[PDB]
Amino acid sequence: PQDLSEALKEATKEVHTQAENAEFMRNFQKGQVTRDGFKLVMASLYHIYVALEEEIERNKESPVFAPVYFPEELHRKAALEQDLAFWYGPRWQEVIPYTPAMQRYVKRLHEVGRTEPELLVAHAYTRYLGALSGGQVLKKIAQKALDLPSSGEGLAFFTFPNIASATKFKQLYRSRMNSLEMTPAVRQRVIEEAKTAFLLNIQLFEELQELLTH
Ligand code: HEM
Repeated sequence: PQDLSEALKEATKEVHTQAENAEFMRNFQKGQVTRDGFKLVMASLYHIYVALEEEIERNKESPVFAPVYFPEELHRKAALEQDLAFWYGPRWQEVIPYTPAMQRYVKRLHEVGRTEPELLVAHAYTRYLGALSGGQVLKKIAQKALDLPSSGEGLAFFTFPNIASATKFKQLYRSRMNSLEMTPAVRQRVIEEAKTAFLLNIQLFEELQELLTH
């Protein structure tokens, strides 16, 4: 399509469904998520967002990313740190897993941020817009399956405190993406990078499912 935002949505519709169809995610949607499974997901998110946000900070002034730089509204690292301390305890940093599939994703994020910054928007799009769109759905399913105590911690990741209206912000974020100027060749690679992001997620889901079925 014309607008990059619409192009991305349309181009990733298929892989998004593939993600929804992933065995690990099928069970999650069926409400069959376990505490051990959720912990692995949260650990994965921590590594992914740490890498993504390190690269965003590196390229925040670049014309290829500046337009979609919203640190206060979107940063998730601090929220995940809070959540992991709850899920894995005070020594979470020493015990959280960092698996090969998580590493593959992190490696690509750093590769992009350091050598193909123009493609970082694809990763920011897939992570942030995804979390902002289906985050509520996924969160509701989680808490109603995890039967968490009432300790007031563990799911901060699912709440963006600095965004008053998700609908308003999503429109703003899409507008900024559409403001980005890139050659057709680059735009093609951004679209492809977005699909790659989903694929990295899917391979991660396959790995986590394998680790949990022993
Ligand atoms: C358990 C599986 C998942 C569910 C149930 C889910 C659910 C949703 C929902 C309800 C939407 C809103 C669609 C709309 O705006 O009308 C959405 C959008 C989106 N999701 Fe997911 N999602 C899942 C997994 C993922 C994954 C793995 C990623 C990231 C790799 C992701 C990335 C996105 C993106 C980028 C959008 C934004 C679409 C747009 O451009 O408007 N989702 N998701």
